Amino acid sequence: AHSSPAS
Amino acid sequence: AHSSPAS
Amino acid sequence: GAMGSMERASLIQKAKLAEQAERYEDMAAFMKGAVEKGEELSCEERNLLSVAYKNVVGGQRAAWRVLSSIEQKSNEEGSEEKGPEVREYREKVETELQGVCDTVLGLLDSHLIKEAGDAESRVFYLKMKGDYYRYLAEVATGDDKKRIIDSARSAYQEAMDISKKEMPPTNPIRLGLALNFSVFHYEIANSPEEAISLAKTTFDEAMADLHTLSEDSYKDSTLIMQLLRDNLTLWT
Amino acid sequence: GAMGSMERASLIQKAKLAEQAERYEDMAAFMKGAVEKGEELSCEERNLLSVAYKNVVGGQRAAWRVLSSIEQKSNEEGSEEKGPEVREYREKVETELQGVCDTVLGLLDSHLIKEAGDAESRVFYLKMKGDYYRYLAEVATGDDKKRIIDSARSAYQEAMDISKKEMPPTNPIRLGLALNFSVFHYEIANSPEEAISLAKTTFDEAMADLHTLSEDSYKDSTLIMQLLRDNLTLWT
Ligand SMILES: [Ca+2]
Ligand SMILES: [Ca+2]
Ligand SMILES: [Cl-]
Ligand SMILES: [Cl-]
Ligand SMILES: [Cl-]
Ligand SMILES: [Cl-]
Ligand code: NA
Ligand code: NA
Ligand code: NA
Ligand code: NA
Ligand code: NA
Ligand code: NA
Repeated sequence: AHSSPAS
Repeated sequence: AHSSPAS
Repeated sequence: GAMGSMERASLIQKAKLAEQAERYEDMAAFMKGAVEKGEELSCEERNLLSVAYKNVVGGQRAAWRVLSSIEQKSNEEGSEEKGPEVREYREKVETELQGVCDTVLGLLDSHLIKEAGDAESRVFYLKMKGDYYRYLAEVATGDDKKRIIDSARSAYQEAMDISKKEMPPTNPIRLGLALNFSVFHYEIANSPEEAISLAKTTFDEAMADLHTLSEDSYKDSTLIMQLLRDNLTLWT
Repeated sequence: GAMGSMERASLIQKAKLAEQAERYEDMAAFMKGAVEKGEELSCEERNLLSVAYKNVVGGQRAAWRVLSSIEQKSNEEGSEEKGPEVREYREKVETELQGVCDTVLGLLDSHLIKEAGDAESRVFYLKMKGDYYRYLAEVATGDDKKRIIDSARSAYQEAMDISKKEMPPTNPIRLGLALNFSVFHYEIANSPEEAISLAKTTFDEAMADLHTLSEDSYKDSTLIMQLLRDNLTLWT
């Protein structure tokens, strides 16, 4: 699963 | 320039 | 305390150079040094902190997964005994990973979270706390596995409660928090239905708020929404 | 000497695990430990040594180039003064890179080269000596720049003399040596015509010997020949 990128 | 890869 | 003699502004400047050079261990050390100066972090500085340790732990997690897969294959039937080396080296990587996670959690506890009063900072740090307990949970197996999982859940839940009260549904921090809490449910908490419900509700509520955004904010929000959709496509 | 308590075979096993996990700093430390056991290295072990430090220094070289480019842009006309930070951090990376190069050269000098009697091992280590003096030369600027360059040239030349006497023109070590000596001429020694002549003669002499090879050896030799052609295409 994908988790959040840094912005 | 390209230099040698490791084998 | 090797960064104690360097100015805060110089540490931030060098963190940005390290990022350009893809030197993320350096970047993390610079940003740890900046945090330890004791002043609150700006939005940009919080991002730098997150980028640095995301990339450090990201490399460790990927290595740990390679080694764990080798270790598991070594313990099947018909597998030759190769000695303790695979286990030892997996443990070495695992211990270094736990040490990075502990370092981040220590910065959050001393004293980033307690000084964060604005919703954007408080949610950012509580999400980070959940994330790094989640990384600890990925490798946990013993008596504290359950308490590590509950520590992640508790941090994510406090962040969710604040974000829902204080942030619009399209806010990229709120979106990335929900994305990660959904992954926590699916991969850590054995709750795939909770993961799917959270991802779908988050996506739908952001969709209905996109009309309020500028083009630049729209681009930021839809980027994270696409990751939610990608996960739903993987999970359903 | 942190690897002094680990068995040689365990160090080699763990170097191979580190390679699979893309943990090249670990891999280099394991292979340094294996070298320091004092026994000669096999062909496979020499390759592991080379892979580990190639990737460590490769990351440092790429970072140094990013930082040097920023530093040079900071010293143009119309550039704002940003303080000493760029220079300082470039120096930090440069010093770490020099330390890795010094470590490799120290292993070769104590005592890999002196114990290497076979052409394949002696040429491999002398090429490595040239390579790591070449990396030092890429960042050198002061009183010792000329002696570093001459140290690289001398190592490469002794390796060439042996390889031409003792190895067929298609041997991949001989080919990679000539490739790298040609890059040395072009990028370090300000001798582009020597670089081009060497690459073309090396390529032509290998071409005329391919008919002697098995399919697997043919694949190994033509891989390095294509890099020679790629450089000639870049340089002419
Ligand atoms: Ca505050
Ligand atoms: Ca010997
Ligand atoms: Cl180990
Ligand atoms: Cl759950
Ligand atoms: Cl520095
Ligand atoms: Cl020359
Ligand atoms: Na200060
Ligand atoms: Na073993
Ligand atoms: Na608000
Ligand atoms: Na032994
Ligand atoms: Na400055
Ligand atoms: Na021979």
